Amino acid sequence: TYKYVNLREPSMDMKSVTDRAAQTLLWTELIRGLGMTLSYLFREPATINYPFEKGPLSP
Amino acid sequence: MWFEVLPGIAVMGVCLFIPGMATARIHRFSNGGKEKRVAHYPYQWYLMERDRRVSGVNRSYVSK
Amino acid sequence: NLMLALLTNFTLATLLVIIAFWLPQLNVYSEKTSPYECGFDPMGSARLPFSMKFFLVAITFLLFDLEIALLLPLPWASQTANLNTMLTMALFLIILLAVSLAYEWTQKGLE
Amino acid sequence: MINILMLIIPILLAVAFLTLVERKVLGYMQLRKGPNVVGPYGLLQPIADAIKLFIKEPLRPATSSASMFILAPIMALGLALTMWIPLPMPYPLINMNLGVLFMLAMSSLAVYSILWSGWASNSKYALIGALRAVAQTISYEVTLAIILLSVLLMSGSFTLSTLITTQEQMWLILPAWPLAMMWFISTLAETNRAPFDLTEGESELVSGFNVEYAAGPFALFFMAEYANIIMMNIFTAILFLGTSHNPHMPELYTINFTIKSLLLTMSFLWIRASYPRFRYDQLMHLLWKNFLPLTLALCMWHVSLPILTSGIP
Amino acid sequence: EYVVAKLDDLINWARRSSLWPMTFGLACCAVEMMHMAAPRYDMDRFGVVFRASPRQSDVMIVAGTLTNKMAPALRKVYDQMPEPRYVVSMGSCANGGGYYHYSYSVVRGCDRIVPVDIYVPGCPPTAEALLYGILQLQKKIKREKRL
Amino acid sequence: MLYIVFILSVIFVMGFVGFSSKPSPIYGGLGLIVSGGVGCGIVLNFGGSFLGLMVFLIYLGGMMVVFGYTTAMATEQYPEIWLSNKAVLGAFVTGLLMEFFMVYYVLKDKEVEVVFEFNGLGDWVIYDTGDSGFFSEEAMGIAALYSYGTWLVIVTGWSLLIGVVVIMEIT
Amino acid sequence: AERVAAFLKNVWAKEPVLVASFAIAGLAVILPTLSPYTKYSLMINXXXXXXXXXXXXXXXXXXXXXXXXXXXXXXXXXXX
Amino acid sequence: SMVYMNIMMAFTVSLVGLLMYRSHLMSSLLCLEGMMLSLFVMAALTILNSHFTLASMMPIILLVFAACEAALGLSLLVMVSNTYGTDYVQNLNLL
Ligand SMILES: NC(=O)c1ccc[n+]([C@@H]2O[C@H](COP(=O)([O-])OP(=O)(O)OC[C@H]3O[C@@H](n4cnc5c(N)ncnc54)[C@H](OP(=O)(O)O)[C@@H]3O)[C@@H](O)[C@H]2O)c1
Ligand code: SF4
Repeated sequence: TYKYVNLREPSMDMKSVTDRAAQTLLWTELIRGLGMTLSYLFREPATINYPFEKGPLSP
Repeated sequence: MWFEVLPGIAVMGVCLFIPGMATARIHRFSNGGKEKRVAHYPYQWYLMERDRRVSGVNRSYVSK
Repeated sequence: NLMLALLTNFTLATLLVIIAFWLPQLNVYSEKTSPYECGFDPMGSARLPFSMKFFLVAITFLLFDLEIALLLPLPWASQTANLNTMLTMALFLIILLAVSLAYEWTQKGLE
Repeated sequence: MINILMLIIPILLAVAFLTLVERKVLGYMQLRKGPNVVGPYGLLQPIADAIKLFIKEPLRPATSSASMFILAPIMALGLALTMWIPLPMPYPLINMNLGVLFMLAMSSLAVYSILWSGWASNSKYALIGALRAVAQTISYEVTLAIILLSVLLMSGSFTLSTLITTQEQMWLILPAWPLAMMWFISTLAETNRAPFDLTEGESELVSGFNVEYAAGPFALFFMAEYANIIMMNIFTAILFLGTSHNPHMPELYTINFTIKSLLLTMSFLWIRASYPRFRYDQLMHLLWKNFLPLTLALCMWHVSLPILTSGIP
Repeated sequence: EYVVAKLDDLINWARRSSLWPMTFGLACCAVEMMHMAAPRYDMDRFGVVFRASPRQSDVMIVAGTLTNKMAPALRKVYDQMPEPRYVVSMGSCANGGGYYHYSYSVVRGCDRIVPVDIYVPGCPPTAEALLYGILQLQKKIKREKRL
Repeated sequence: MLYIVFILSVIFVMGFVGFSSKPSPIYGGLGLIVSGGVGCGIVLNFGGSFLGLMVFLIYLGGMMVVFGYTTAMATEQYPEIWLSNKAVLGAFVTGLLMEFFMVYYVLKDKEVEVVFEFNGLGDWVIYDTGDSGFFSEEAMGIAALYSYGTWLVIVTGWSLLIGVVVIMEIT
Repeated sequence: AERVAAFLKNVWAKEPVLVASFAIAGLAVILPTLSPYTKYSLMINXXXXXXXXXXXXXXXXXXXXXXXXXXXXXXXXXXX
Repeated sequence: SMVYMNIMMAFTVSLVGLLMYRSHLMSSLLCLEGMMLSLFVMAALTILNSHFTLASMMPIILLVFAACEAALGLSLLVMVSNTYGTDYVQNLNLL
């Protein structure tokens, strides 16, 4: 079917080059990656402590 | 939940809070006026030496 | 006192080692091994040179560290001396360091 | 002297209570419950490790070395805990003639803890973790002094007492905009719990300064390695943060200074969980090849600024 | 008399509090041993912190099949452990071969190489059943040093 | 108790014996930290915190480069302890007699010296400097300067350019 | 354009940090020579006294008075 | 005078250290930085006691050049091991 992993260079001229250069000069996308686990901290953990709570099973 | 996270921060708000207050509040017993003099260069050092010499006698820093 | 401040921290640190040294004792068998971490007998016994790979980049640090030490006057010296005479000389050391790193770009090494 | 003893025992507790945060904040970052069983919120577990690792754990290395090895955990604590002394705080313990020079010298001397642990085991397996720890620290000592010099020339002299007074209206983050971003990376020069980090954590290679050490020396290493993380967090909160001074009321400063540092204390453990290791070769290419020409260009920029507009202490 | 008896329990409370496991990537049991780190069934800072290195850890969990090629390897790792050490053989392979047992390469039951204190019988060792392997360990530590 | 610098100078020579009496660049490497770090205290007690802590900045950093060749190149065969070898320990035992036997003559009267100058006691004379300057104090207080010695800035900048290019030709 | 605009965008595409290393360091040399504010900073640097004042013997001298507030020599009044 | 005699005695031991060679070549490069360390302490005490201010810049220049030779000699140590195996004073061909 072919999905293709290669993007064949997203940058071309002026507008497409400068924004791709801005993320490599400072960070931006790493701060975007930093914010990915920020929301993960905010949501409740799906944790079960054994001596009191028990896990799901089958008949 | 943050009700589990906040006691981990509150325990740090006591232990790390100590070195700031322990340095400042000890100046009451060590010196008369809750202040330790800054040395840097001999000019400020000489002012402390003549203070201890002039009628303070035993005390390093004392008013009048 | 600086001497009394440094020694009290150092003596308390070494005393904590003694607590962990004398209290736990029961048996010491021929059980401890040379490499550890992953297991098995050490194929590389004692010591062997290895070396290389970072030999050029490490040497350049010893050369560069002297210049940064010579850059340390900047915030502390520029108070009494004339600024216009200093401007030509203060930048001069920083410019030439970029020139040496420009020569470092043409084949950096194995690293 | 009472102040030094009131800056080791409560400080070792801060490195002890760090172990909570090291798996509570890091836990919620990974969506998992950390300390819970031992105490009310696992608060009795950090103090339990001191009973666990020292009193009962006995190891000494096999082939070993002579006096060195056990000299290294003494070098670990006795050079990293001394770093607390030159700190300006509200009031410093023996205010140095030049402040930051003692901070930069003893930090490089603290690197020796992981260096002497290479000769802890005579076997070659341990020294690979030491040789990797050389380059992951040796290169980053260059910029650490340069980025300091650009900030120091902007505000005051080397004295740490003047760095508090210089920030009366606004922080030093805004004038030193690219330089503040550098001190999230350059602070991780020492072997710290991070993504950039050094040869200390497991992941790919064997644990540096831990595979040779026991429990008792190895336990003493963590009380020094995690101590440096707080030290860099406070040091960033002096050079880049400030907000207010107030010499009359020390109470208003002590609360406000801790919140600024604690936000940075979370930020390094935020870095640790989020990103993979940068590799031995490619960390040497982040700096030196890419970041060193950037920092020197800003160093060139910060030389001209006091001459362009009056800025001399 | 009473202070001496309670101090021994205080030292034993430290092992009741926290024990660091070893990441023995030995078989399929090691995958369920990774499920102890997985949030749904967690011992992460409940009493277990993964760090590896046999020199630092207190408890080693033999997670799967051992062979004659592995018998000299695991033995000295147990010797590299600090003297207060506990071995939890988890799985049927760790108890005497899942199938195997009558095979040529597999060493039977780990006890031929290294002594075991707590046994876990489960092939696919369910994380629910695995939690006993650490909780019963803490319960078994009762008394040390009378004189 | 009156002596501050004199006790530190004993520790200074103590580390220097582990150089003539060769203990390998790891035990001999320690000397640059032990006697080097105490050697900063000799500079610091006389005055000038800048130049005193300047020794710490290079002789520890540059020693890491030396450490990058202790576990490399040549020395990785045997540790070679200065307490084991008969040829090494013989130089150390005669090395300590060059230092510890000299201190024996310091106590009571002036010490005997190979040089013409007498050592004497000198406790208060150890500083040998008056207060004099107050504002912008110490000769070391404004030590490093780009002005006056403008010619010295150029050649130091040249010598740190030469090395980088030269080492590239060698390797 | 041959190298002014054509070659500048090539530095932005591959290794973009090289642009900032030349531009920021380049402006650090040009600005202190052309801007009309640099001469003011040297004036205050010379005005600030490090050492104590020296008294000279007066015998027919212009622009010299007592230590009291009076118009003598010059005295700095550059911006408050 | 008094303090100078101890650091001069440290110089003489490091002087012998540069003239003594055993097995490895690494001892010389330690003693090269060692002898420069002893000269630096001697320079620091002489200039500061009888104050100079202008000539206190001179040991800072000396400290820069202290490792200038040491960095080049340590880089020469690298190429000897590449030609041979391990750097040895005992192993030489030229007459
Ligand atoms: N020096 C020699 O090698 C040598 C020379 C000639 C003959 N031998 C003979 O060979 C034998 C060697 O044995 P060993 O000395 O190796 O044994 P051991 O190490 O003393 O071990 C004996 C064990 O029995 C327990 N035990 C003994 N008496 C006890 C009491 N009254 N109450 C409670 N527990 C007690 C101890 O437990 P706890 O530690 O828990 O109390 C100990 O673990 C000796 O019996 C001796 O006659 C030895
Ligand atoms: S006991 Fe079962 S799950 Fe465990 S290693 Fe053996 S076959 Fe795999």
